[PDB]
Amino acid sequence: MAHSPPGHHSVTGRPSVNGLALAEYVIYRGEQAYPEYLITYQIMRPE
Amino acid sequence: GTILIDLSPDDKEFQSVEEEMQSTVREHRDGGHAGGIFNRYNILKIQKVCNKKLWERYTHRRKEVSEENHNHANERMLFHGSPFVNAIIHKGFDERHAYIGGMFGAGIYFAENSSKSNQYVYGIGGGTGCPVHKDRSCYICHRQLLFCRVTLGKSFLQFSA
Ligand SMILES: O=c1cc(-c2ccc(O)c(O)c2)oc2ccccc12
Ligand SMILES: [Zn+2]
Repeated sequence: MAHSPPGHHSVTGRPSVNGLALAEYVIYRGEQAYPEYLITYQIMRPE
Repeated sequence: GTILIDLSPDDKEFQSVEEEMQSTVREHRDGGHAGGIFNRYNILKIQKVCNKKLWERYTHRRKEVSEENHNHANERMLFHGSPFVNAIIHKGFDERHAYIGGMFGAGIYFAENSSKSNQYVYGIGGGTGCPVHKDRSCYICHRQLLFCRVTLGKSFLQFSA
């Protein structure tokens, strides 16, 4: 696993083309996230 | 140390998590190649993940970050999709869950869009789809995502497409 940029704790991937996309984020230490919900689902076939 | 508690569909928490799931579906630029073609989900079950040790590991790091950043953790609720969600809920995130080839370097990736994490459920790029039918767009087989609490601290802003 790499290091975060000197002076920073994470990276924010800001979308700069797809206007409908929300952000993505990267952490470099596994201790910076906690799994709160497990969601079981099917994708639904559009009608 | 992990237990899973089923939420009732009548519970406001089931309803707010279902809503974040359903409301952050977007179309993807791969036309559904990686994750399938759908506009909404059939939510079959929502379970709360409880593990004391993993929680304390999270809050410890959260405080260190906060104190390096004028008392601001910059905490978010974000999706994560993977074939290893059953390992993550038991052992936590670590370098085995890192996307070595990701755009922002070797780290662990999270999404605001549920449908972005859905693309990683059967592997990078959707792998070979469901185990039973080998279908990345399977409408029969049951899938699983994590909705996670994440500490960003001082985040390096990378503009990108
Ligand atoms: O949910 C994600 C999981 C993963 C992911 C990637 C590679 C892996 O080996 C993995 O276990 C998860 O990548 C993402 C990239 C952007 C936004 C969200 C994700
Ligand atoms: Zn299937």
